[PDB]
Amino acid sequence: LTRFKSYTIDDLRQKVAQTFNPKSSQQLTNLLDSALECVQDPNLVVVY
Amino acid sequence: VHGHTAEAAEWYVPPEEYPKSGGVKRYLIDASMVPLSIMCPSYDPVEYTHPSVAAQPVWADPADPRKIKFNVKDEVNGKVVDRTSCHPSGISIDSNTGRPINPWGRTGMTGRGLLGKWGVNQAADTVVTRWKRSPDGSILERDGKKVLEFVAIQRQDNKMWAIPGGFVDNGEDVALTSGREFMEEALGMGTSAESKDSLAALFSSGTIVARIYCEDPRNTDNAWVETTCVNFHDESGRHAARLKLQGGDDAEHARWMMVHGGLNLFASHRTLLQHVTSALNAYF
Amino acid sequence: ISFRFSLDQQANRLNSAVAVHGHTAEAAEWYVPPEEYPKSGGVKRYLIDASMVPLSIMCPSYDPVEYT
Ligand SMILES: Nc1ncnc2c1ncn2[C@@H]1O[C@H](COP(=O)(O)OP(=O)(O)OC[C@H]2O[C@@H](O)[C@H](O)[C@@H]2O)[C@@H](O)[C@H]1O
Ligand SMILES: [Mg+2]
Ligand SMILES: [Mg+2]
Ligand SMILES: [Mg+2]
Repeated sequence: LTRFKSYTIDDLRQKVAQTFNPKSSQQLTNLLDSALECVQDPNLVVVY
Repeated sequence: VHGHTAEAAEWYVPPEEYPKSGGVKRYLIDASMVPLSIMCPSYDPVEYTHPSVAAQPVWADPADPRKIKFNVKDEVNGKVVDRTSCHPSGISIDSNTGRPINPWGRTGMTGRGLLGKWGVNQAADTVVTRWKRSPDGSILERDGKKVLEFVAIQRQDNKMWAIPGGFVDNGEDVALTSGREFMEEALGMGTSAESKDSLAALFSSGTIVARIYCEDPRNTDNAWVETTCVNFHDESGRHAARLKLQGGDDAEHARWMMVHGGLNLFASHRTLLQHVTSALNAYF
Repeated sequence: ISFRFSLDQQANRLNSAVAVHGHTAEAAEWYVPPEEYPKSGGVKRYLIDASMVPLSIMCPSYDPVEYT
């Protein structure tokens, strides 16, 4: 869709560092890689 | 705004535990002592070779580095090898033992290790790309640029994702090497008569993206991997839709993935993704 | 959908088909005519292979017929 075309890596990284506060680069990297690893199959995630 | 913040001088430092070495630890060094342009008088690296490389297989060089001509194409067992680097200064050889020295900086470990060949391990990488399209058919666009999908395999060594590619065979060119690595690792052929013809029509157009030193953990001071990246772009997407991905040989699972700036891959493959999104003018 | 697809379509080379097909040559497809000449009443010309077609190849056993 048109509204999601401004979605970026860095606002998602600021969202993960907003809600989790990992206090490390590697833990934020592992949580961002886990959150991008969950959404890799498009059939398996249904967003309501 | 930030202050005295340096965006540069981020040299690659390998981890001190070597992979699959059984707890063998290399010499821990700082990032300023990584390149050989810096002095580092207290740098005492260890010398380690793997016991699979010490049993002398068919894909490995012998254990004496004497009478081996580097920076030129050499004939080993009647087979052509490249044996040259992409460095501008070139590969240097230590005259005390005959072993070469890596021009891209010291890694804190000597010998060959898990790498079979002395000097430059020449690798070829296969990046097969298609456009990320909708179910309606429109190409997906993020941040004012188009969005690419690429085939990624999962390695059996480190249990994490990488691009398809591998080391060069003796007596073979890079177009045979990248095609055999994409057939064995990504496609799983070996270990169709129309899908193979569509795969040959996909493989008929291949452009060289980059030729860069790998940031691998397996690189020692006398053995280092330099690779060449071949891109196979399907602009129509009809050839990429007929490829059935199945993991084989040195790969566990192979699937399509979306390229982005926060990718977590093996070694320096994000630089190759930045080069192929610079070449095909896509999102990064 | 046609306007969106039209704006989507408006927007060191190497060949690696050796490793998939094998020893397959895309070139050397020289034209060979059929041995029956058209409207000749059953007159047959000399049958030759595709490698003996050009005159850069030698072909010592090539004995063509002469027909007007
Ligand atoms: N020069 C070599 N060095 C080490 N191992 C080798 C070599 N040549 C053959 N081998 C053996 O063959 C296998 C290598 O598989 P490849 O597909 O050739 O390479 P792979 O390790 O799967 O991929 C390496 C890829 O990672 C990147 O660093 C680099 O770009 C390269 O393309 C290993 O099991 C190893 O035992
Ligand atoms: Mg291999
Ligand atoms: Mg492999
Ligand atoms: Mg392999």
